[PDB]
Amino acid sequence: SWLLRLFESKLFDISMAISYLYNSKEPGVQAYIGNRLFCFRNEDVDFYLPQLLNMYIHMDEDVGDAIKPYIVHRCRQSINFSLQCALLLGAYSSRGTKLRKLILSDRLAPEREFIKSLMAIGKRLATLPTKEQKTQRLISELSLLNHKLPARVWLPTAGFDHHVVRVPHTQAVVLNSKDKAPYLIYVEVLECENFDTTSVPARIPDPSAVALKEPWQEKVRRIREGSPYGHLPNWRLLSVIVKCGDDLRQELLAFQVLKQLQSIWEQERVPLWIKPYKILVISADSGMIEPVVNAVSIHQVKKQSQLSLLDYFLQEHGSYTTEAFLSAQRNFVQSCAGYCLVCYLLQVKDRHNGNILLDAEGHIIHIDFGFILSSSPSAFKLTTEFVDVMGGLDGDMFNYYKMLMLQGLIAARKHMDKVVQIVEIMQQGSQLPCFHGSSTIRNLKERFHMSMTEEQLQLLVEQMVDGSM
Amino acid sequence: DEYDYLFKVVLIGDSGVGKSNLLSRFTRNEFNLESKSTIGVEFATRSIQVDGKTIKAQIWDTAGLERYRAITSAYYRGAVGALLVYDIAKHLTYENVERWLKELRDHADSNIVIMLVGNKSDLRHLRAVPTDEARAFAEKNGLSFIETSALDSTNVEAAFQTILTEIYRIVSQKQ
Ligand SMILES: Nc1nc2c(ncn2[C@@H]2O[C@H](COP(=O)(O)OP(=O)(O)OP(O)(O)=S)[C@@H](O)[C@H]2O)c(=O)[nH]1
Ligand SMILES: [Mg+2]
Repeated sequence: SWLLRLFESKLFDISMAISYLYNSKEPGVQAYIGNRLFCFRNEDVDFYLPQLLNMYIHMDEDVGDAIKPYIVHRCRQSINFSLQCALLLGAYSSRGTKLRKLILSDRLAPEREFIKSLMAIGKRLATLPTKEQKTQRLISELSLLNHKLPARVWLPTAGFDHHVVRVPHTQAVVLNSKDKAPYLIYVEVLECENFDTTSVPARIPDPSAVALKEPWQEKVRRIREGSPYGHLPNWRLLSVIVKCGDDLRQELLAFQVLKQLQSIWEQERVPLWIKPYKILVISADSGMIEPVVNAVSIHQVKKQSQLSLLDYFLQEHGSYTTEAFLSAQRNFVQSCAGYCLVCYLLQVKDRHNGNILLDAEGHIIHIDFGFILSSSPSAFKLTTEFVDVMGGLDGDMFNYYKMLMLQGLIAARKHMDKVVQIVEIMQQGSQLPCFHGSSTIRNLKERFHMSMTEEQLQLLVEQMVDGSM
Repeated sequence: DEYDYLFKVVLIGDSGVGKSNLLSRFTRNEFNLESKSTIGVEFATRSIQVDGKTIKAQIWDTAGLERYRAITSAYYRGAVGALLVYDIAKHLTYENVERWLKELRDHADSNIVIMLVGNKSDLRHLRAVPTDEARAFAEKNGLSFIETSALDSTNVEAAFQTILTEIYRIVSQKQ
């Protein structure tokens, strides 16, 4: 009766539920948990949806039959959930083909046509070898999508239900000059309480349409003032990065790990700072990414201003004695420690200034979490520049940085299994390069050093810091 | 002194419907989520008292699998009570109820008391068998009917005491 006492105790969250669902070979347990899934908050299970669908696809039919009722019900409830399910089922299958087709067959046509249109536009830009030419053709192509709006179309990367009503095509921009170049777009939408309830809004037909490197707020004001829908209190502006030729599955895994570590550090009251950005897997070779506003890569910073990072900090936030510089330096330290721990635990490679972002507050934000764990193309380093920003090796902020790393590490140790689970379940029957090794999980577990004491963890942090320089 | 009556009651039904746990919940008030398959038969007992008369209920949880089927047909002999248990989450177990009825009317008494039990009612969202349909089927074939759950102990003692008191009524009226 101990197990039953456990499943009905306060310790039984979606995490342990899925854990037992993944480990137990008892039909009664699988059925119990399969029924128990209905009792959890939707947003709690949603975070673990990729794990669930992966279990459905790549494990025995008992597990799949245990999970299927919940998935079917949720799909009947939310059309967005139906979309997410079809996408994840399609992307991670190389069993659930029948279920996917069942979901698509039900209504989902406008959304699929919308996404396919965006991806097509993304692919057509390959004939232009330049960022600017690509941007021009992008604006031209997007200028022809507004005629098909509004419709039963939304952006899944938003934390609310809505209808896409407009696209300021002039404000869009291609991010690089590569073959399958990703492109940034802004989308005017109208937020409703429930998408499945309210129908589509009506349509209502050169001052603002100039694309400047202005802050997010000013972009919003500009686009809204020139928008026919802008007068509505319903009106809200979104922004997404479309990648027509980029596998974002590992990015999704890394996103989940980021959210988890963030939750852990928040729970253990550790002032580390990271900024997980939402990932939308559409296929095994394409997807969307919600960008972080008011943030540019370190490279772009040192290229546009042509200054060292410290100099840029002194120009943008003020001298050493100003409050703004001190605050920005604190944010820089905390973000650095956070993403240090992230890069160490996830084994994040290909780390350069093109991947590290910087925002107005002074936080650093690592992006493009490809090549994690086992896969390798070059890890995160502590350059002279970063240490200079943190005020020197013997400085208070550098010591505080190392201490932040130690604190976050201990915090991670106290909740290790909740992190390991996320990766371990996704590994099941995976063809992803980040699982190239037969012992990815073992190494991941070893990087936590559960056998070490706190002093040994301190020494470990010291060695890590010394090595990263 | 002696008991007034010794009632023989058998638990029959498809493998996995929750007979052993119904029995364990009724006799020892215990439950195990990882219960293994019953090998042949399991014996439990409980003494109740009806109308001033003491009745010891000898309950035999029979094995749902075919492996021990014949051996479970030897416990039909002399049985005054029978609980036909199915799962409300598995429709197939409800489909085989008729087969269990036929076999029970093949190897046991014709005047045996049959209690139709729909176990695992706690699995609300996994229900594959509606209560009204099962009740209709039970009333159409002159069977008792009740939905139980060995997990949260719902209608367990209700079911057992129901079939036992019914058996006592049938025995007393024929005397
Ligand atoms: N949720 C829920 N699960 C139950 C209930 N009763 C049994 N189970 C689960 O179903 C599984 C099978 O139960 P069990 O008692 O072993 O069936 P059985 O009929 O005795 O199996 P057999 O002896 O004929 S082979 C067990 O793992 C148990 O946990 C119930 O009332 N509610
Ligand atoms: Mg049993």
